[PDB]
Amino acid sequence: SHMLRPVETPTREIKKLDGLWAFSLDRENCGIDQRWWESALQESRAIAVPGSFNDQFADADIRNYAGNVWYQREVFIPKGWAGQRIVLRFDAVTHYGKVWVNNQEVMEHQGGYTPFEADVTPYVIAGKSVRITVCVNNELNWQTIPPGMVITDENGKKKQSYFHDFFNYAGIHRSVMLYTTPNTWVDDITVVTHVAQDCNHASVDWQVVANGDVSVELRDADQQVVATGQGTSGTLQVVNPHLWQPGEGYLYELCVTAKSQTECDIYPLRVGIRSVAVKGEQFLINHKPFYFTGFGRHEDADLRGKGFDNVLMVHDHALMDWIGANSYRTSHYPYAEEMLDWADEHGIVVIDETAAVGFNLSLGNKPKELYSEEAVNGETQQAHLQAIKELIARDKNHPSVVMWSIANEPDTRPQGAREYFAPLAEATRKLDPTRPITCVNVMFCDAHTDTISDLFDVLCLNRYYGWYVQSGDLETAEKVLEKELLAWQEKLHQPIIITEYGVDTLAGLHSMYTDMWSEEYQCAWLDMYHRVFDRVSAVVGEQVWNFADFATSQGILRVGGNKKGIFTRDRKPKSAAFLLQKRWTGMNFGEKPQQGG
Amino acid sequence: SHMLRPVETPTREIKKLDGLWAFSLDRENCGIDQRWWESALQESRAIAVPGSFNDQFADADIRNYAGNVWYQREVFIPKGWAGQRIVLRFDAVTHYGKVWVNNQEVMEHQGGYTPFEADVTPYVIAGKSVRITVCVNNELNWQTIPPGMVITDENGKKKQSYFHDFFNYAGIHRSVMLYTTPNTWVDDITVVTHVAQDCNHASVDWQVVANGDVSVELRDADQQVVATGQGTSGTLQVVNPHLWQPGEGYLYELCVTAKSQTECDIYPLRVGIRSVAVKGEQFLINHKPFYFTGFGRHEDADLRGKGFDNVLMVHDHALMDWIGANSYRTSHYPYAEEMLDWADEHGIVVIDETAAVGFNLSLGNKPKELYSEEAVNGETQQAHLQAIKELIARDKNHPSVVMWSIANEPDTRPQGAREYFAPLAEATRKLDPTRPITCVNVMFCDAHTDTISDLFDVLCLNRYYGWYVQSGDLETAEKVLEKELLAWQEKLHQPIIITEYGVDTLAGLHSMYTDMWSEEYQCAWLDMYHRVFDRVSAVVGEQVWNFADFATSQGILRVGGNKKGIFTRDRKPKSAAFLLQKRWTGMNFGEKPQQG
Repeated sequence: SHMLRPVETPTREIKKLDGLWAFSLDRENCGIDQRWWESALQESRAIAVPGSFNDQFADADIRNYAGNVWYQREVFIPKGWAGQRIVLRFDAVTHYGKVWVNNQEVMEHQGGYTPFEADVTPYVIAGKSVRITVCVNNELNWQTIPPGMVITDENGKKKQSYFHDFFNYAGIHRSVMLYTTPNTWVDDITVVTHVAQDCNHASVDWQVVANGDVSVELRDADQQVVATGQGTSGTLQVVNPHLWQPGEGYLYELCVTAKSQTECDIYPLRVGIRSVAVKGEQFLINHKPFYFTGFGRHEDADLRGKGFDNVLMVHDHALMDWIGANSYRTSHYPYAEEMLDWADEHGIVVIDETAAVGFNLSLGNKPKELYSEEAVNGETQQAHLQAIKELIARDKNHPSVVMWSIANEPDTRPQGAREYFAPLAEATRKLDPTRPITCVNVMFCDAHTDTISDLFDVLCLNRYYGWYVQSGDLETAEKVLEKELLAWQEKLHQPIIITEYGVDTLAGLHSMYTDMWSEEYQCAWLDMYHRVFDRVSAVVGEQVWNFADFATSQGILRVGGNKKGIFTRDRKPKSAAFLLQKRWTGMNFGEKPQQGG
Repeated sequence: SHMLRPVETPTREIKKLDGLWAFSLDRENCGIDQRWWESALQESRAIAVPGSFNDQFADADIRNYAGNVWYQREVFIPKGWAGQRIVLRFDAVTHYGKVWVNNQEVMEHQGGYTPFEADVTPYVIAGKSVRITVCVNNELNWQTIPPGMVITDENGKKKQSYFHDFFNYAGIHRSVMLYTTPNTWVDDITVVTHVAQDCNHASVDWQVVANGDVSVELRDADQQVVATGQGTSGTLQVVNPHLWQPGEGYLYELCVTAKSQTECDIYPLRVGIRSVAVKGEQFLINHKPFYFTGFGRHEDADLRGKGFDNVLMVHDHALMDWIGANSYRTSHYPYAEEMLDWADEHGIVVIDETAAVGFNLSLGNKPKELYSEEAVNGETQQAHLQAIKELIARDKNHPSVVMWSIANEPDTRPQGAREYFAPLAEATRKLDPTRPITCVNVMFCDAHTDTISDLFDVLCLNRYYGWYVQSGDLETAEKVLEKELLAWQEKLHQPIIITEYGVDTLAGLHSMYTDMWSEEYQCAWLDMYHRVFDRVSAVVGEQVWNFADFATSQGILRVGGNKKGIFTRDRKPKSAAFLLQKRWTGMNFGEKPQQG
């Protein structure tokens, strides 16, 4: 549906994410039958929100738990809020969430990484305190995004199984708020910014105002007006100077007011004026070839799981800024909007990515046909499209987002793969014509076996695990890698971005033999990649797999949540960090190095 | 200035620790002269609050910065607040902050761990947005609490020098919030809990609010009214057997109303029925012998500095609950209020300490006399008093605080140490007679050398560095320790708490020789301490020195913030953790082990 970011502009909200809530594990799955949303959570404990619930209690059984959990908290509504259209919103409840304000069900949602909101005006009163109960579910199946298989042992004890790398953290990972708008105008905007030769150009506007006449005002960083538009929707105004550039990200403000006969609603929307477009093998930002550098990240840290935190965010950006990263990719799920906001203001280019990982049973009682009624089916497809919808509906206006990534590492060999993704690709294009589309490719689906990449605009290649198959031989790895890249170039003639490349590296482990798992190896490995990159013209970006060590699912090729990061989980740097700092900062900003110079 | 912890009712507040403010350094120190509060911070960057500024940017030059820093943020004041009174509160700004709303200077404060709030109604329009600017200072001097010295080298670069262990993290470490009160009540309240015997005793009410006739209703955990009084103050109530105990921590609620023809207001406070008494050699919470187990902690974490964090607090308590700790001490400064509330709600007892460390020049260009005018003059003693003042002003009602601490590891050797502290010991008792009092004792200032302990109710001893003075010998240390313990006992016949004991221990270091810095050694060390404890009837409390590794001042002795914890900075357990777990959960709750 319509998705705007709650901001304060004679519009108001009251953070509810003071994180101290009542928490309970519904081991027996009685909570719903016994209407737990009606009375206080029995035998509950204090938990923090935003935050995963898995690691807050240093308890393995809570961490590995699967099924239903219950969040509960009481809150006063601002009295001033009398007849003001009150809506309760959850920025993200990971996987499933159902909400009751005092015995009244108002909400249900399936995605773990996108916001949902409901009008609660008629269930609440200006001066009163209400009970808010949330039922959260962390179970994945073939119709969820991302997919999974719960395994129920003989004892009926649930056990989540999934096909992606990162740990399946759950809970309210993000801000939950209560906000206010005039009864006149609610919930949607859409913007498009065109550019010619960096001489002037226009900004296509269009939005719904929920029964109000809208006027539009484009304002400067100086807060001065530069263009006007009454056109309720379909406003088009030409501008004369300041483009949104990766280095700086100059931002304009679009003021959308909605005039009723009596009520007024004002919404400020930040605008970056830039064109994103593929031309041949180049990826153009304002008609300039751009070269990506940066990371595949992960919403992950020490006690908070995937819970959002302002400190982490400021620190990690200071690292990326130091290291010379000009970009990153929201690896395997949509990030907190505050992340994209930051990017917008600082000119960080982003590859916005759905939660669609684990469409692959070929990465080590599993179904033999990946695309089958039993496994990834029409309903799954429908869930996927829905995931694509809500992400786009949330992020279509961020200048930082230069590209949509529909899925990560699907197995595209089997029959049914192209039957599954062709419709998806088409849909996302119609949903947003402004941005190039992509689907991150697995290694074993190489140029000669892959059956989907032609349906997309830019080639994103995950080449992590080149050290697995090449058994840690650099000489061999460099020859094979250069072979495959050129093959991909001749096949698609698209821009190529390496979206994953790196090696598990144990911090502190040093070796004179420069062998696997040593800081020295991570350097040699990365360096071998960079050398071939500078030799291949179609390569327009390089994103190291993992900014920082994150927790992973249980396994043998797994070392304490694994060590794929350039930085540790506590954000300390391994040797490779300085190697990258040197390559990225010695580089002309956003310019691809000539054949290694 | 009265102190009331804000809470929602027909009373409201809006947290503005929305976490990102504009931020700038003032190296050139042009801030005030150039009237920086007037307009948007130039050349600024994003910062998060609550949190320290030091570690948010992975930059040494910012990390070790001394002088003024600038915080700035805009905020909409809710439109339903018009006729009501609007006030701006800071839970803590570490060291010094002054505030400008738009161009109106509303605030000034010294003491980095206490709240300060001002009525800003005249300078605020309900409908509008106001620019908040804060000038934060991290500099310490001798009149500062904790003391320090800044060296502005001939180059004109300022360098902060101080005398305590932990790093001098600064910034806005805790929540900042606007809040609403009607015109009928302003800041003050007080409560006491006499409990004479097994069944029921009384709760002396007290209250101070301008423009208000007071109701003062009491309440159960079930919201049933079990007692009432009418008097604006001096109220009192007698109840039945429902004791706040360290095991569960049963709480009550006291609803309080102040009333006018125009406006009315009910403030809700929580009450724990407990008595804190020292009977000879024993410490008492409700006429019974208690034995403290826990840690000396710190407000420290990766990235954030001393900034508050819920995930952090929920996790640490999980660990403390698991480990079997029933108590702890806000070591070397006042903790976040949330901590006390948690302790109150869970039944955790808290030795509450003030920011008064560094009063010692022994542990290592400095003044030759500790208590000279050059160092800790009378002007300092007032600042001290001020700091002890304000702590009690915000913690006197918290059931979990069973004891006050006026300072940590002061040097009592120099002539005229008692002249400085005797007044403060006595003066603070007049600020609260409800709770006993203690001063934490440095090691070298033993019974014979130290001249101040007599003015305190229970003895708090820091035996950390028992490994350093004994050059790592366990056989020797144990003898010296026990002998030194009994000397303290018969001198003052006092309840003795060991407030610090442990040894530098590098996680992941193992050794067959069980030598220093090895996880094995730590265990061996802690064990020999426990035995002597078991054999001394005077010891009513033990608290391992440091729950977790914390960042210290730039130190040669320091090794990665020196690794003094049972847990690592990222909360991973050392071997010792499993030892303290086994001992602490292997004994009756709050009960000292039999003669070992």
